[PDB]
Amino acid sequence: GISRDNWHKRRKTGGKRKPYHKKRKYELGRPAANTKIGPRRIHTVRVRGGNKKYRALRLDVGNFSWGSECCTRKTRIIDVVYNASNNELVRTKTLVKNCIVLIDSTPYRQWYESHYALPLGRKEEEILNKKRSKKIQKKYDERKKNAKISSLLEEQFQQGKLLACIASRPGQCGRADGYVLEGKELEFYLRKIKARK
Amino acid sequence: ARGPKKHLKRVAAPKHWMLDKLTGVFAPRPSTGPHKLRECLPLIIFLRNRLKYALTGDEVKKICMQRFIKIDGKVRTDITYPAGFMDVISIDKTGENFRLIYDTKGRFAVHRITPEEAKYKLCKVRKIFVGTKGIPHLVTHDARTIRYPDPLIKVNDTIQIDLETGKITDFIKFDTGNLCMVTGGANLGRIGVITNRERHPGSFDVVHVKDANGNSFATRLSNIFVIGKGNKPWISLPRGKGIRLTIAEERDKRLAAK
Amino acid sequence: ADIQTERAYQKQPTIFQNKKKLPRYYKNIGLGFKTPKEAIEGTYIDKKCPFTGNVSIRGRILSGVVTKMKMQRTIVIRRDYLHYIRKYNRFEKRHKNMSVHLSPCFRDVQIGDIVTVGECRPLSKTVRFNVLKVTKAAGT
RNA sequence: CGUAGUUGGAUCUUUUUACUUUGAAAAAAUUAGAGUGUUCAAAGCAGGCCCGCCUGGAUACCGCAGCUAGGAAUAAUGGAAUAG
RNA sequence: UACCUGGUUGAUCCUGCCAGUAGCAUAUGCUUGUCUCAAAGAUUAAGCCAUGCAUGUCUAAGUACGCACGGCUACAGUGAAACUGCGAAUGGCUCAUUAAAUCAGUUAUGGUUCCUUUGGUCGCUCGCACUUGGAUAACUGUGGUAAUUCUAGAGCUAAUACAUGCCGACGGGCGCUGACCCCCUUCGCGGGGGGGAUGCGUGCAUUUAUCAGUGGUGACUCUAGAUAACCUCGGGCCGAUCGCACGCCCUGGCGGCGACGACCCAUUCGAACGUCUGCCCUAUCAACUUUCGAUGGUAGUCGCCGUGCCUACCAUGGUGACCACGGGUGACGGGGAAUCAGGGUUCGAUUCCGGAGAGGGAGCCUGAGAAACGGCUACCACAUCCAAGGAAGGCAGCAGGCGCGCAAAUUACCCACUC
RNA sequence: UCCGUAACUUCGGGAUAAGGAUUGGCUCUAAGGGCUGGGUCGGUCGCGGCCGGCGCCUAGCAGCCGACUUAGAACUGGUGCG
Ligand SMILES: [Mg+2]
Ligand SMILES: [Mg+2]
Ligand SMILES: [Mg+2]
Ligand SMILES: [Mg+2]
Ligand SMILES: [Mg+2]
Ligand SMILES: [Mg+2]
Ligand SMILES: [Mg+2]
Ligand SMILES: [Mg+2]
Ligand SMILES: [Mg+2]
Ligand SMILES: [Mg+2]
Ligand SMILES: [Mg+2]
Ligand SMILES: [Mg+2]
Ligand SMILES: [Mg+2]
Repeated sequence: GISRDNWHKRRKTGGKRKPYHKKRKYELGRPAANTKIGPRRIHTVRVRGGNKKYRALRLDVGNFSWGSECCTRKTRIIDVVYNASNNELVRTKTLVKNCIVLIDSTPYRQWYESHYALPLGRKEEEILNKKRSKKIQKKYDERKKNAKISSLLEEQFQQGKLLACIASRPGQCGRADGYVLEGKELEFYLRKIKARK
Repeated sequence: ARGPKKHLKRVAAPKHWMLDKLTGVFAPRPSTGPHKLRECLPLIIFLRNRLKYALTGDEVKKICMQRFIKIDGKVRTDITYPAGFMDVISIDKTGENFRLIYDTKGRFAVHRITPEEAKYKLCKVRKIFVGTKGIPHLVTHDARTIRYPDPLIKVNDTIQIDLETGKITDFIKFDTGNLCMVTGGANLGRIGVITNRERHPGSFDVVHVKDANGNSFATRLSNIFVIGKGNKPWISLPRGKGIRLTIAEERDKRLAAK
Repeated sequence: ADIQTERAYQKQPTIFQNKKKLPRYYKNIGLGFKTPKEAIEGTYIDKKCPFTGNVSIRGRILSGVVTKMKMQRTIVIRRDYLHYIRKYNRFEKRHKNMSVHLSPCFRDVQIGDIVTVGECRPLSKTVRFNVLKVTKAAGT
């Protein structure tokens, strides 16, 4: 079938090489997963060594990392906004290893409001304006010092949508994990999205 | 081939098994085990082609199925189990307790040791790694693994383990002046003291070994097996003490014995 | 000093950049090859640099003169050798070209200087080697 | 005429290579060759000595390339001239 | 043994070939008492093949209610068949393909897989068990078919098949949360030190982010540790199994040895893809490659993994008189073989190593391992039974036959040796 | 439009040789330009300037504006589409 041999290539000199064997099985390739967004549908492939790799055909839920607090939650993927490899993978909503996605921010607002007692992306009362005992209220005041998120990243929490990045290989591992874009890597991809608009 | 080989031709066999070329077409391909195929000694050609206990192959399995053969304190019933260097074959019915160590020509000598020398053996430390919860490990030249070894035992050193226990008794560091045996190459079976360990980054290291006559020779570090500390070998050496005579100096030894 | 030329963001994948001068990953390769100054203080991103990337040097180490410098980050060196013919008991000059990855840490390489290369895992269809040390020509 | 190619004068203690020597690492069979009265020989790895004992199953060679340590004649090559 | 002789002229010295001479290996001719070794349908046709055989397998230890035999109350003990397991990817044959390809030496996988064997690991996880569920074969009973190692329907019945699933360890500890108590100050504000209920989490393997710098390396983005989590229903692990001998504690409760299985780490046999150097003839083959990947960059996809392997977006490269590219080969490569003073010349289908293919191509299933052919699936070629409806095929396995030719053996006996 | 083109030849030609593929609709995607402002501190009075300490767009950003054309892709129809 789909072969990923080297001997169908021409040589370095440009000489056409003649095949010396039939195409062997350890040179096989399989079709691409083309993982979309939707209710979870995963197929398993029996591979060499009797092992199994999980290829996902539809995924809506991922595991992304906030990075600068080591806060990783299991959130939900909204859609794909950027792909450096192919523009037309954005329009068909395909999830690949480096594509820039857009996720729901409510597990990251909720953890932040519990770890700092400070509203994030707000224009119930119990976790924020709680009556704390003064030893406990002391502890939240040195966390209050370093509670400032950058201005590009507080914009995201108001629309409830974080701009994120895939890091795993969906269609090999069957998952979609990654990290939240922040810092100069954020504003690099922000103006690429603005330029396409 | 489409998968692994299972036969072994007679002329393609290792040289030191000393098989002959008119008995049959094949040689006993040793099973997978702790020793390499070119570095082993299968149990069938040890009992039949050295000891003359059996005359055919079917008479070897009639010995082995009656569980008269022990290797490293354990009963092995396969006639092509790979026995190798520093191994102890215990027959224990005739009460013989062999230990396989190379002679000075480079093949396994039929060597008898005392039945309290057969309680232990020696092993070359091939690999050191730590495991889960920070637990160190150790891998010998045999495929055995020791959990919680001594902190000083590093790579290429020689340990002494107890059979039927499987724990470390004593060890020898790879140093200058220690007493080693060569387990590969053109110096297979020669014994001497370590003169210089010559390092080459990336490539192989070469160890110069000085024989107990004044002769010197060099071998790769992957063939050096320390057998003694200083000048004292911790096993009983065979007849000749690992001295490689020249072809003239072994002629007259025959000629002064007629 | 501006590296972001491609569609994807270029970063060294061990340096975490967004922590509450950005640091610079570089490693030391073996065999007595000193990591150059521009690899240590420079800002280029290259996953095929042996000093700042994912290339581990193992195997053979060779040499040759630079002949072409027209691919992106890849040059062509000619190692020029001398083959023996036993019948005529004389020699015969042969050569061989090689495509070799060249890092931005070696700034000014010119056509005709001695380049020490070391082999690594395959990087392209033809590139198996990687520049480790640039030695210039005479009078330069 | 002329580019490749080939080949290049003398010169010095009386940097990279080539060269030379050595060491490793190199499948057996075959070849060379050791030992041994297959009745001889081609062969074979056997055998031999009065409860068993003794003993062999050698050594060499294996272009070139790659690796290793000595040698520094020959042959290339390199250092200070806008001194940077 | 570093060897020459006849032949141009009327005669001579030459250049020069022709002819002798000697092996070697194929055919053949005539002849042939003994005996020891031994090649043998490679050359033409990798042409086509009648018949037979060449791959199956059971221990005390997965499943026996076949009286098929069989001794004295779940099950004596043999045991056909059938399920399950394992092998069938080795061996054997042939040399068509193939000219930096195969292959050889040399190195690498710090760029990957690995049934088995051997050694680790297997109460490390805080969360009906004195045994769980359904099905099916053998068998029995009804058949269909011209036909085959075709199978249908109905009634049984098993598990180390297939499912499902608990106790125990197991007292907690460790992280976070923090009600709350407590102590020392303080004019006070404030500040300082412990205890702590209730909740959340907890082990390996997996996947991603981050922190720190137990052991290793020439060199790690290595190993190990810390933290936040995740963990695929087409589903990681954490024993609902079997045999020996059976003791020991106070009905109960423990215990010796094995077998079988396990995710994972090593190991062994390897495998695959890379590094460097090496190949016959040909220029009446001088330029080749490239938006149908040619060279490189970035990001991915695929894959067991590195990689233009493939896709997208870019760059315009890459190779060549040091013989590229193209063509040829009475080309499988090598160890080797014949000849030989020294150099050489020619051969190597052929018992060892490596590769390839099973009429031509192509696609796959199963499995650790196959693009398998004594496995399927097509189409082409050919060919076999047929009641014309259909069914079955692959001797470059051993024998044998036809054909082709100058050209090549018995449809023998045996698992006794080698394995 | 994209490929592909022989004999022959006065080397110009032959040539639209010959031969083949593609063409609709719809929804997008790229690529191809032009005008403006890069002025760091009022040093500081004729909310604007008068002469200069005070600064580094310098791998160009930012605003607005503008035609037409080429290539690629998804969908879609009774295979229809110059
Ligand atoms: Mg010569
Ligand atoms: Mg000179
Ligand atoms: Mg005459
Ligand atoms: Mg003649
Ligand atoms: Mg085979
Ligand atoms: Mg292995
Ligand atoms: Mg041919
Ligand atoms: Mg095949
Ligand atoms: Mg045929
Ligand atoms: Mg096939
Ligand atoms: Mg057959
Ligand atoms: Mg004949
Ligand atoms: Mg015309």
